[PDB]
Amino acid sequence: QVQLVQSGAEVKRPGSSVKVSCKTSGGTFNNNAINWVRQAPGQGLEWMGGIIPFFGIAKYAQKFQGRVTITADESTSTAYMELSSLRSEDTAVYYCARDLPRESSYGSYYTHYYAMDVWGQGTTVTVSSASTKGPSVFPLAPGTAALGCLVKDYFPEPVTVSWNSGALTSGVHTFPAVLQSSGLYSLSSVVTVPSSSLGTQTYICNVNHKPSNTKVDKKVEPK
Amino acid sequence: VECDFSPLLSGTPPQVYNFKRLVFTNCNYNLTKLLSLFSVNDFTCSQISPAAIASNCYSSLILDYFSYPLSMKSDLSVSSAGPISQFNYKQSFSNPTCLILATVPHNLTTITKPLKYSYINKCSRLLSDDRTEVPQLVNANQYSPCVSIVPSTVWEDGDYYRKQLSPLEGGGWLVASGSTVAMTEQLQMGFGITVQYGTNSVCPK
Amino acid sequence: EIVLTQSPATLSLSPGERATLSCGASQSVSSSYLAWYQQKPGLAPRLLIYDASSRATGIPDRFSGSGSGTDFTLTISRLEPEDFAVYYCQQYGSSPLTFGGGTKVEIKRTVAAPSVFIFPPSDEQLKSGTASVVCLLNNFYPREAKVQWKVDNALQSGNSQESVTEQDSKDSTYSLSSTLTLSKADYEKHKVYACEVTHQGLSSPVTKSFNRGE
Ligand SMILES: *[C@@H]1O[C@H](CO)[C@@H](O)[C@H](O)[C@H]1NC(C)=O
Ligand SMILES: *[C@@H]1O[C@H](CO)[C@@H](O)[C@H](O)[C@H]1NC(C)=O
Repeated sequence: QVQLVQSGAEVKRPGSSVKVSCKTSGGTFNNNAINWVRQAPGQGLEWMGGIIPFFGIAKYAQKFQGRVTITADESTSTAYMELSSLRSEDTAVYYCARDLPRESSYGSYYTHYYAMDVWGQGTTVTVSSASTKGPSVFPLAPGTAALGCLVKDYFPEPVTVSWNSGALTSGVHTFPAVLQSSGLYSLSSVVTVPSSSLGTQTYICNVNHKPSNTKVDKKVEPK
Repeated sequence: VECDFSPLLSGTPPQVYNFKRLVFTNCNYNLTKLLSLFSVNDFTCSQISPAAIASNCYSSLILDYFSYPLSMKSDLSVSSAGPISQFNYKQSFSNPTCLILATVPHNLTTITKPLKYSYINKCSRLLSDDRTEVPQLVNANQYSPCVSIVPSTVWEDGDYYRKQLSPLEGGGWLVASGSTVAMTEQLQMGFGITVQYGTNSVCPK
Repeated sequence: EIVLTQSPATLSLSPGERATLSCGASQSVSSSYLAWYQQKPGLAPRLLIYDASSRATGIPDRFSGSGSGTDFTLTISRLEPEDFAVYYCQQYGSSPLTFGGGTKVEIKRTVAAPSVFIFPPSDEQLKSGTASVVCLLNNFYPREAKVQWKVDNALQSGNSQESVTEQDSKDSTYSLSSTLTLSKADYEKHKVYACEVTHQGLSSPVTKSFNRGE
């Protein structure tokens, strides 16, 4: 019943700062420490620090000391992580997570920053110098035939792709985006279909990039 | 020489975490007269009885007193496990003791009311690693380690008190939180009695 | 920092089999303060085991943990379909808290060679000044595959990027794209665009190519 709900996705330029919030609901703070843990794309998990609500005192991993501030507001049951002098390598999903609650030490002492049993949904933070930009959409033109759409040069994440408005799902592979050397993202979405269908069936990829309000339907036909 | 209970009857009794202690040796007492000045709501003892505590000879008699709301009776008990005995006031488990809950009658005018009842709902230490918490459970016959950071009366329910300790004092932090109970029309009080047997010069008159 | 080393990096197993996951610490983890988490794509980690051996609330009995000091083990006695995921160990005996690099538990299935497809750049993209060439490796197993781009036989370096799907829930295969990007001018210097694929299910490397302008 306890839930942690974080603020929404952020896009920040290098050198700026970001402040992410985490609200506890469905229960009390009850002096469970709040931790902040981040995960860069394709990587593992890194503990940044936390705060113990009863004391209002935060603790930080040495690698972030001087750069991160963690605070908590009991009146709104909300904790905050602020990370400053952002660099592109700070691009990550940032999780708030609560210590597993245990019987009160009133054992004889109580260890904070523990195993973590309730986690927020995560907040994506993208640090980059790019401006918002919608994708170009190009055809990947077609036993079995393969066809698709190349969704190239957009910023920031995410984009969604469907085929024939969602009526075509079987044999579809929409690949995770790559970050190009330009700083813009690119992905492809492909589908395999019977070669006999290429004469009769129309294939359209529906591409939506909400950050730029870009919506494109591209008909993919044989050349 | 009579045992002098009169400091009890003049002024504002402190809150429970600042309990006022009177110690008696080599003197004669009349406990039944002292209690006749109050309306006694509860009188329970451990390893002794109310009849016996008024009638025996001791090498020492200790009387603790404080303002205390009758509504928190269940938290003032040798069996209790709540914030009062954990953080505010705890009697000896080895010597015979009594606990008395009483009300100041309109008869008794020299005892003055505080603005509300106050108690420490938690006193705790965060060590210099900034991650180990040590709740500061009060010892018998001692005050909470937080009495120096908590005011004589807590202003608002839920107020926090925080002190950073120097490295000479161990480093880390000492934090307390306070709770209040609204004053009652007549002041309600708690009394703690602890007796020891030794040479027994504390006898009834 | 306590460094946590998980092994193996990938466990490939079938539903019903036993899974044994290890975590080694570079120094002793005080008070057995070691936890295990499950994480699926797009989701937050989920606590399974804490204090080395205690099951978190609601966690089914097939998950158990053991160990002490510098050696810890997560065991899944009989895998269910929902157990294929990444698993992380975490120590909290010392500050800062640290995590292992993760062990992926994936579904083992029979070897399956990729179907390979190559896509030339669209004419509209080329006219706008860029050529993206895409090579697709469809529905293969196991994950390991090598893709080389050869342009008029010359091996390309530094101008391609790969992307891989998550294991398919129904056939347990992976798919992979590799994308070669050239300027229009560089693209028009060459004729044959070829992607060469090596995989366990292939006797010899498979090449798919086209000739620019045909
Ligand atoms: C002690 O006080 C009680 C209470 O009024 C009284 O009955 C008794 O006579 C007193 N004894 C002495 C010795 O004063
Ligand atoms: C004061 O009045 C109270 C009424 O509760 C009475 O019990 C007590 O004996 C009186 N004390 C005196 C007159 O000293």
